[PDB]
Amino acid sequence: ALPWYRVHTVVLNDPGRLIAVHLMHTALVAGWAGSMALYELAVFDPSDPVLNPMWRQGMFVMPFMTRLGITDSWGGWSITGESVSNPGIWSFEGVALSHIILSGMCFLAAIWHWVYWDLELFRDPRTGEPALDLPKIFGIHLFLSGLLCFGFGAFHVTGLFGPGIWVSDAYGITGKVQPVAPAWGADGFNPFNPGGIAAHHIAAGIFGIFAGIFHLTVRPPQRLYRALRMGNIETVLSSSISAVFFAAFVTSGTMWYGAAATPIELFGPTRYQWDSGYFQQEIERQVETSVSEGLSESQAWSRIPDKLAFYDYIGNNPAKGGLFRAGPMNKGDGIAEAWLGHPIFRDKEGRELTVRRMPAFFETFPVILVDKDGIIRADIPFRRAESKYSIEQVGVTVDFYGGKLNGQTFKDAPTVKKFARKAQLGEVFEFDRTSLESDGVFRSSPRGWYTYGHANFALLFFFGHLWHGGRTIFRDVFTGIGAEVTEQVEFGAFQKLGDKSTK
Amino acid sequence: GRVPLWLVGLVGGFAVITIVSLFIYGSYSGLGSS
Amino acid sequence: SVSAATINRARGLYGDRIAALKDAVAAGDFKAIAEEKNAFILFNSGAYPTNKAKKNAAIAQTNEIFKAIRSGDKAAVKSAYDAYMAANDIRPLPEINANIGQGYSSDFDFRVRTKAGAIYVR
Amino acid sequence: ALRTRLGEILRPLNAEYGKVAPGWGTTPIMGIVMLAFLIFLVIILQIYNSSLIIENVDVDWANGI
Amino acid sequence: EVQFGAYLAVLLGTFLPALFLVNLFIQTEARKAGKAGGQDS
Amino acid sequence: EVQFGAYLAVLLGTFLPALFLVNLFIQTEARKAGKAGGQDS
Amino acid sequence: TGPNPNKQAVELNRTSLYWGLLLIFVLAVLFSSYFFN
Amino acid sequence: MEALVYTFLLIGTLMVIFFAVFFRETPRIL
Amino acid sequence: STGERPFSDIITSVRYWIIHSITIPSLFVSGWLFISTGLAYDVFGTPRPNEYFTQDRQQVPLVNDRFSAKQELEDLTKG
Amino acid sequence: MTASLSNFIASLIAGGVVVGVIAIALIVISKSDRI
Amino acid sequence: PIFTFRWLAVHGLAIPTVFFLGGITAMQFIQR
Amino acid sequence: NFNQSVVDSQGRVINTWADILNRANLGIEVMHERNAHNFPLDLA
Amino acid sequence: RGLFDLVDDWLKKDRFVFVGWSGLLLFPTAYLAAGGWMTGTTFVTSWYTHGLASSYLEGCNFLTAAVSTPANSVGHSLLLLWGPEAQGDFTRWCQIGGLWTFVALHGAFGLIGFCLRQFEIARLVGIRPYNAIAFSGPIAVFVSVFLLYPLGQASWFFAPSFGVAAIFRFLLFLQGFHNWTLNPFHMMGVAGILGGALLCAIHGATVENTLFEDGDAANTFRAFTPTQSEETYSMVTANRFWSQIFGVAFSNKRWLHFFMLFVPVTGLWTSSIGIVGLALNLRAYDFVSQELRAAEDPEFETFYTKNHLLDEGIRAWMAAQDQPHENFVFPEEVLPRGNAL
Ligand code: CLA
Ligand code: CLA
Ligand code: CLA
Ligand code: CLA
Ligand SMILES: CCCCCCCCCCCCCCCC(=O)OC[C@H](COP(=O)(O)OC[C@@H](O)CO)OC(=O)CCCCCCCCCCCCCCC
Ligand SMILES: CC1=C(/C=C/C(C)=C/C=C/C(C)=C/C=C/C=C(C)/C=C/C=C(C)/C=C/C2=C(C)CCCC2(C)C)C(C)(C)CCC1
Ligand SMILES: CC1=C(/C=C/C(C)=C/C=C/C(C)=C/C=C/C=C(C)/C=C/C=C(C)/C=C/C2=C(C)CCCC2(C)C)C(C)(C)CCC1
Ligand code: OEX
Repeated sequence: ALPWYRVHTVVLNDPGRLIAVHLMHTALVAGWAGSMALYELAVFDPSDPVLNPMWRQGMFVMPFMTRLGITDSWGGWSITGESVSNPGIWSFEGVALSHIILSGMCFLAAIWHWVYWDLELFRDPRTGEPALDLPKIFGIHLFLSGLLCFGFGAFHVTGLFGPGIWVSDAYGITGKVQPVAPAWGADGFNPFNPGGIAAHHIAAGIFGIFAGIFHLTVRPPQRLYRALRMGNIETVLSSSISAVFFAAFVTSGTMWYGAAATPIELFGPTRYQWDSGYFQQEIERQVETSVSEGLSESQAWSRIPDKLAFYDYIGNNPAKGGLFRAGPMNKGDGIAEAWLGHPIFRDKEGRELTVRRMPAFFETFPVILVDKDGIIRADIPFRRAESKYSIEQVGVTVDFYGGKLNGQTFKDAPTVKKFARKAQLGEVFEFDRTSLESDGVFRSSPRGWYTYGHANFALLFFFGHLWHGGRTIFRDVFTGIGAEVTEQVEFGAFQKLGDKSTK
Repeated sequence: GRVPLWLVGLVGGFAVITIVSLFIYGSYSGLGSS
Repeated sequence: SVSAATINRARGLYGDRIAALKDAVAAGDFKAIAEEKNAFILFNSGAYPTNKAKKNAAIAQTNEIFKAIRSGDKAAVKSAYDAYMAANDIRPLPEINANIGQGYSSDFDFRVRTKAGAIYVR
Repeated sequence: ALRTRLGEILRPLNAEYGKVAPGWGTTPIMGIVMLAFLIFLVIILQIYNSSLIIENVDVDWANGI
Repeated sequence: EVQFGAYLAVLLGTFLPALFLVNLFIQTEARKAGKAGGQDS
Repeated sequence: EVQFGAYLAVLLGTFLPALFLVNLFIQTEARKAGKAGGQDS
Repeated sequence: TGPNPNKQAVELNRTSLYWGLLLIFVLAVLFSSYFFN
Repeated sequence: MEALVYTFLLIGTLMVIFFAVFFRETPRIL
Repeated sequence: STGERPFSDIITSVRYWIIHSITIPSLFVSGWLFISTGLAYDVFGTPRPNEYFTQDRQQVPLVNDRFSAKQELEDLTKG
Repeated sequence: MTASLSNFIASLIAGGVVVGVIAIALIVISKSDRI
Repeated sequence: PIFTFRWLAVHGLAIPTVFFLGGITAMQFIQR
Repeated sequence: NFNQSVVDSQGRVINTWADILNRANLGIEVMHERNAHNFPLDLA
Repeated sequence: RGLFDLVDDWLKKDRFVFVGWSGLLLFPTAYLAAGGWMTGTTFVTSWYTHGLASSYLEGCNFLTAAVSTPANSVGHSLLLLWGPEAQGDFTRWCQIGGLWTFVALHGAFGLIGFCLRQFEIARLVGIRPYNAIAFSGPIAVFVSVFLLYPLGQASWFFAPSFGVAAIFRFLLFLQGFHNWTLNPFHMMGVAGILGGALLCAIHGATVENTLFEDGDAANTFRAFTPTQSEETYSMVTANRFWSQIFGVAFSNKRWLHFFMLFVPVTGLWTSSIGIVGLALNLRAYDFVSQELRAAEDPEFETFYTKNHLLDEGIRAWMAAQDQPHENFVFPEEVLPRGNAL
C-alpha cells in the first residue's frame, strides 16, 4: 500500500509512536556523537599542540567539545598544553562515554514507547481521538528551552557555576577556557566578542522564559488556528524546518567567516585571514617592535612564535583542499616538524624581493619576485629562451632568519629557485610525509567541512520546508482534486477568486 | 473597429523593423564598431 | 576584500600623489595642498586598511599638515611633511628599465602609462 | 486506555485541544513583536557586514582574555 | 596510490542500498502471493 | 601491514549473508500478513 | 499495548525495483572514481 | 584492482537494463 | 472574460490613436534628448568617449577601498 | 550615534513610509471598491 | 473602466520602453 | 568576434566582457595540443 | 466584515492580472530587478569596478552589455544607497556597482514573491502545489550561484554579472579555476537538463503522433475542445510503440507527468549543491593517483591531463585581466604556452 517514500507517515496519527521514534533518532544521534568521539580519541596525537593542533588532524567532534570546556583527557594530556593528574568524570573519554550511555538509555526508552502506544495521555478529553495540543506543547518546550538557554548563559558561559568557554586571543597564540563577563552594549553584537555569547543566552533566554509563560496561558485566535492549521502536526514540522535551516545559514556563515564562537586555534584559521595577510601584518609588526628595541635581524625573527608562523600558510586554509580529498590535513602534506626560516631575497643592488604569494583560487601560480613597490625584478621562466628576469640572470641571493635554518646564505642558483618555489606558498616548514604516506597535495579544515555540509543541508532543508509548507496548506487536495473545483476555475462569474458565496 | 487590426500591427511592425535594422546599422557605425 | 595588492596599489597610486608635492612645499603653494587633501585621505585609507593603529597614527600626521598650513608657518609645514614621508615611507615610482622593470603586463594595472610603466616586449 | 501515574500528572497539559480564542486574538501584538524582531535582524546583519558602523565597535578578531 | 576505503565505500554503498530495495520488492511479491491463496501460502 | 581485501571479505561476508536471511524473514511476515486480511493487503 | 489502527503495507513495484537498482548502480558509476582518486 | 570495481559496475548496469527490458512487469488492459 | 475592455478593441480604436499620436512621440523624443544632451552622463556617472582617461591619469581607474569609495570616485573623475 | 547610523534610521523610516504609503492606499480604495 | 490595473501594468512597462528605446536610438549615432 | 570594438576618442581599446571571454580562448588556444603546432597560426 | 477582510477581497479580486498577497512582495521587487537590469545595461559602467565597458551607451551589443558586480575593494557589503560606501549620491552608487546588488537583492525577493504567488493561486483555485515545488529549482540555482557562491569567495566580485557575455566567462571562470565540468554534482545537473529537454521532446512527439481522428480536417489542432471526457491520444498505442522500439515504455499518465516534473527539477538541485562546493572551494579538481602516475611516468597521458594543461591556460592567461584589482603582472616568459602558439 504505502510506497517507500510515504513509509513514515504511519506515525503521524499516533503521537505515542512519534515519541518512540524521536527517541530512536536521538539514540542514533548521540550514539554517533559518542562513537565518533571515541574514534577521534584513537586517532588523536597529543604530542604537539603547537604544530599539530586538533584541526590539523581532521578532528570534527573534538573542537566542539573543547570550546565549552572539555580540555583534559584520561590519558593525562591536556589540550591547553598542561599536565593534569585527575580530569574527573568530564574528559574527552567521559563525554564520549556519556553519549553512549544516553544512546543505550534512549534506545530502551524508544522501545518502551513503541510497545506502549496506548498511553491515555495522548487522548483528547472531548473526543476520543489521539491528539496533541500543539500550542500548549510549544509553550512548555519554549519555557524549558528558554530556561535552559538562560541557565547556559548565566551559569556556564559566565562561569558562576560552569567552567566557562574557550576564549582565545586575536591571533590564536594563547587561549584557555575561562568565564566571560557578558557584554551588554553594542559590543555584544560584535560577533568576535565572546561577551556577546554570554549576554545573548541570558537576554535571549529571558525572552524564552517569558514567551514560554505567554504561550502556557494564551490560546491562539481562530484566525491563526485556521490559517496556520495548528491542529495539524505537519505545520509544526514545516515551520520547524524553517527555523532549522535558518539556523544553519547562520552557523555555516559564522563558521566560514569566523566569530568568537569559532576561534582560530580550534577550528583552523579562516579563508579571509590568508586574503588580507592577517598574520603577515602580525609577523611584521612583532619584528618591527623587536628591531625598534635594538635587536639585529636574525634574532628579531627568532622571537616570532612558531604557532603564529603556522597560521600564515596555505595548507592551513579551509579553501585550499577539495571534495574528494578525504581525511586529515596531515594526509595532505605531512606532520609539521619545525619552522625553517624566513627567506629574504636580495638582488645585486642589495634590495629586498618578496615572492608574490598565491591567492586561494589558483592551484598553481608562477614564481614572481617583486620588490617593495611591486615591480618584478625576478621570476622563474616557463619559456627559458629569451627570459630577461630569470634568477640566474638577476642573481637573486637567499638569506634566512630564524628557525632551524637561521643565518644561512644561499647564492647557489638552483637552491635559490627551490626556496623561491617554497616561499611562494606559506611560511616554509619541514614536514614528515613518511608517517602516514602523505601525498604532496593539500586538504581542508574542520572550518571547511562544517560549513560545507551545513550550507548544503540548509539547501535541502529549504526544499523540505516548501514540501511540508505545501502539504499542510493543501492537506485536503493531497489525494486528488474533486469535481467541485471545475466551477471555481473560470475567468469571471466569481468576482473574487475561489469562493462560492460570490455571484 | 474603423481601422483594421492588420494595419495596426504592421505600422507597429514596420516600426519594429525600422528600429531593429537601425540597431544593426549603428552596430557598424559609431562606437562599438572599431 | 582588503588584500596585499590593494595595499600596494593605493600606495603605488597615491605615493606618487604625496611625494610629488615636494615641488609645492618649496614655494609654499597653499592651494596645491588644499587641492590634494583627498590624496592624504585616501592613501590613509588604502595603505593601512586593516592596521587601524598605524592608520590613526597617519590621521594625526595628516592633521598636523593641515593645522600647520592654516597658521602658515612654512618652517613647521616642512617640519611636519618630512615626518609624514619618513614614518609611512612615501615613495614615488622611479624609472624602470629592461632589467629592472616590467611595471605592467595587463593594461588594467595602475602603472601602465607611468614612468615605472615598461614591458619587455620580446 | 492504560492510565499511568505520569499519565495522570501530565494529563492536564493535554486537556485543552482546539480550545481557541474567538477571532483576531493578540495578532496585532504578535505583528508588532515580529516587526521588531525583523528590525533586530537587519541591525545584526549590517553590523556584521560592516554596512553599519558603531562607535568603539570593530568587526575584527579581538583578544578576549 | 589509489585511496583506501573507497573499495569499501563503493561496494557497501552499492550492495547495502541495492539489497535493501530488492526486499521491498520481495516483500510485495510475497504479500501479493499471500493475498491470493494459491499453492504458496 | 594488515592484509588488504579482508576489509572487503569480512564486510561483504557479513552483510550479504546477513541481509539475505533478513529477507526470508521479511518475506514470511508479508506472506502471513497477506494471508490474514487486515489493514495491510 | 494493543494492535494499532495505524500499521499498513509497504509496497514497491517491479519497475520501482529497476529504477531503484539503476539509481544505485549508476550513482556508483559516477561517485566511484571520485572516491578512488 | 579498481578496474575490477569499474567493470563490475558497468556490467552491473548492463545486467540491470537486461532484466528491465525482458523481465518487465507487463501492463495489462483489463 | 474578466470584465475588461479587450486588447483587440483598444488597439483598433480611433480615440486610442488620438492620445497616442501625442504621447508616443513625446516619450520618444524625451528619450532622444535625454542623451542627445547627454544628461545620463551626469546622472549615471558614465564616462564620455573623452572621459575614460584624463591628462593626468592614463590608467584604469579601479576603486581600492571599501568605506572611502565616496572619496575615491570623486578623485578619479576630478581630472 | 554615527553618520552611518543616521542614514540607517532614515531608511527604517523611509522603508516604513513606502510600506505606509502603499498600505493606506490599499485600504482607501478597498473601502471605496467595497465589493 | 480605464484604470483597472491593466492600464498600469502595461504603462508600468510601456512608458519606460518608449523612453529607453528613444535613448537607445541615440546611442546608435553617438561617436567617439 | 567583438574584440577591441569599443574604442574611445583617443583610440585606445576600452575592454568589454567579450575581451575577457576571448582571453579565455587565448588560454585554451596556446595550450591545446601544444607540441603538434610548429607554426604560428592554427589553420589545421 | 472587518478591514483586513475587505483588503483580502480586493487584491484577490479576479481580473486580468491577479495581484494577491504575494503580489505585494512580487510586483515592487520584480519590477525593480527587471528595471534595474535594463537601466544598468543601458547606462551604468563597469569602468570603475572591473575597468570594462558594459552598457549600450558605451559600445556594447545585446551580447556584451551587463549589470556588473562591484569591486573587490568593497567586500560583501550590501551597497545600500544610504550605506557607508555610497552615502546617498546615486551617481556614486552606480559607479561603485550598487545596481548589481540592487538587482540581485530584488531578484531574490522577486523569486520568493513568485513562488509564494504559486502557493496563493493554487489554494484559491483549489489545486495541488506542484508548480511551487517545481519552481523551487530555479530558486535554488539563483540563490546558490548569485548569492551563496560569492558569499564564500572573496567578495561580491566573483558572482557573475547580469549580462550575456558576462555569464559566458563565468562558465570559463569556473572551468579554469575550479574544474567545474568534472564535479559529479554538475554531471547530475547536465543529465537533468538534457534529460529534461529529452522528455519535453518525447512526450511532445508521442502525443502528437498517437492522436485520434476527431475530424476530417488534415489540420488536427482544430479537432480538440478542452471540455472533452475522452483522451485525444491513444496511450495503449503509445505504450505499444516504445515498448516495441526502445524496449521500455511508460504505462501511467500520472507517473509520466511526475517524471517530467522530476527530471529537470532534480537536475537543478544536485547541480546547485555542487556550486555550494566551490563557494567554499571544496571541489573535485584532481584525481590523486591519476595525477600521481603522470608525475612518475612522462609517457602517461590521458584526456584528463590534457584538460589540466588547458586549465592552466585559463588560470594564467585570464587572471591578469580577470582580477584587475589584484594587479597581476605576468612576464611573458612566465606565461605557460605551447609551441608556436
Ligand atoms: C543583550 C542582548 C543581546 C546581545 C548582546 C546579543 C548578541 C548576539 N545576537 Mg542576539 N538576541 C537577543 C539578545 C542579544 N543578542 C535577544 C533578546 C533575542 C531574541 C530571542 C536575540 C535573537 C537573536 C537571533 C535570532 C540571532 C542573534 C544573534 C546574535 C549574535 C550576533 C552574531 C553576529 O554578529 O551576526 C551573526 C548573525 C546574523 C548576521 C543574523 C542575520 C540573520 C540571517 C542570517 C539573515 C539571512 C536570512 C536567511 C538565513 C537567508 C538564507 C539565504 C541566504 C544565505 C542566501 C550576537 C552574539 C545571531 C547568532 O546567533 O549569530 C551567531 C542570530 O541568529 N540574536
Ligand atoms: C526534520 C526533517 C524531516 C522530517 C521529519 C520529515 C518527515 C517526513 N517526510 Mg520529509 N523531507 C525533508 C525533511 C523531513 N521530512 C526534507 C528536507 C526534504 C527535502 C529533501 C523532504 C522531502 C520529502 C518528500 C519529497 C516527501 C517527504 C515525506 C515525509 C514523510 C515520510 C518520510 C518517509 O517515509 O521517508 C522515507 C525515506 C526512506 C525510506 C529512505 C530514504 C533514503 C534517503 C534518501 C537516504 C537515507 C538518509 C540517511 C540514512 C541519513 C540521513 C542523514 C540526515 C542528516 C539527513 C514524513 C512526514 C513524504 C511524505 O510527506 O509523504 C507523502 C514525501 O513524499 N519528505
Ligand atoms: C515590499 C517590497 C520591497 C522589498 C522587500 C524591498 C527590499 C529591499 N530593498 Mg527596496 N524598494 C522598494 C520595495 C521593496 N524593497 C520600492 C518600491 C522601491 C522604490 C522606491 C525600493 C527602492 C530601494 C532602493 C533604492 C534600495 C532598496 C534596497 C532594498 C534592500 C535593503 C533593505 C534595507 O536594508 O532596508 C531595511 C528596511 C526595512 C526593514 C523596512 C521595513 C519597514 C520597517 C520595519 C517599518 C519601520 C517604520 C518605523 C516608523 C521606523 C521607526 C524609526 C523611529 C524610531 C525613528 C532590500 C532587499 C537597497 C538595496 O537593494 O541595496 C542594494 C537600496 O539601495 N530599495
Ligand atoms: C522562496 C522562498 C519561500 C517560499 C515560497 C516560502 C513559502 C512558504 N512559507 Mg516560508 N520561509 C522562507 C522562504 C520561503 N517560504 C524563509 C527563507 C524562511 C526563514 C526566514 C521562512 C520561514 C517560514 C515560516 C516560519 C513559516 C513559513 C511558511 C510558509 C508557507 C505559507 C506562506 C507564507 O506565509 O510564507 C512565509 C512568508 C514569506 C516567505 C514572505 C517573505 C517576505 C519578507 C517579509 C520580506 C522582508 C524583506 C527583508 C526583511 C528586507 C531586508 C533584508 C535586506 C537587508 C537583505 C509557504 C509554503 C509557514 C508555513 O509553513 O505554514 C504552514 C510558516 O510557519 N515560512
Ligand atoms: C534495440 C533497443 C535498444 C535499447 C534497448 C535497451 C535500452 C532500454 C533501457 C531500459 C533501462 C531502464 C529501465 C529502468 C526503469 C524501468 O524499468 O522503467 C519502466 C517504466 C515503466 O513504468 P510504468 O509506466 O510501468 O510505471 C509504473 C509506475 O506506476 C510505477 O509506480 O518505464 C518508464 O517509466 C520509462 C523508462 C524510461 C527509460 C529509462 C532509461 C534510463 C536510461 C538508462 C541509463 C543507462 C545506464 C547505462 C550505464 C552503462
Ligand atoms: C544498548 C545498550 C547499550 C549500548 C549502546 C551502544 C553500544 C550504542 C552504540 C551506538 C552507536 C555506535 C551508534 C552510532 C551510529 C552511527 C550512525 C548513526 C551513523 C550515521 C550515518 C549517517 C547518518 C550517514 C552519514 C553520511 C555518510 C556515510 C556519507 C556522507 C553523508 C553522511 C554524512 C550523511 C548500553 C550498554 C549503553 C546500555 C544498555 C543498552
Ligand atoms: C534602478 C532604479 C530604478 C528603476 C528603474 C526602472 C524601474 C527602470 C525600468 C525599466 C524598464 C522596464 C525598461 C524597459 C526597457 C525596454 C527596452 C529598452 C526594450 C527593448 C526592445 C527591444 C529591442 C525588443 C526586442 C525584440 C523582441 C523582444 C522580440 C522580437 C525582436 C526584437 C528585437 C524586436 C528607480 C528609478 C526606480 C530608482 C532606483 C534605481
Ligand atoms: O587536432 Mn584537435 O585542435 Ca582543431 O585546430 Mn588544428 O586540429 Mn588540432 O589543432 Mn588546433
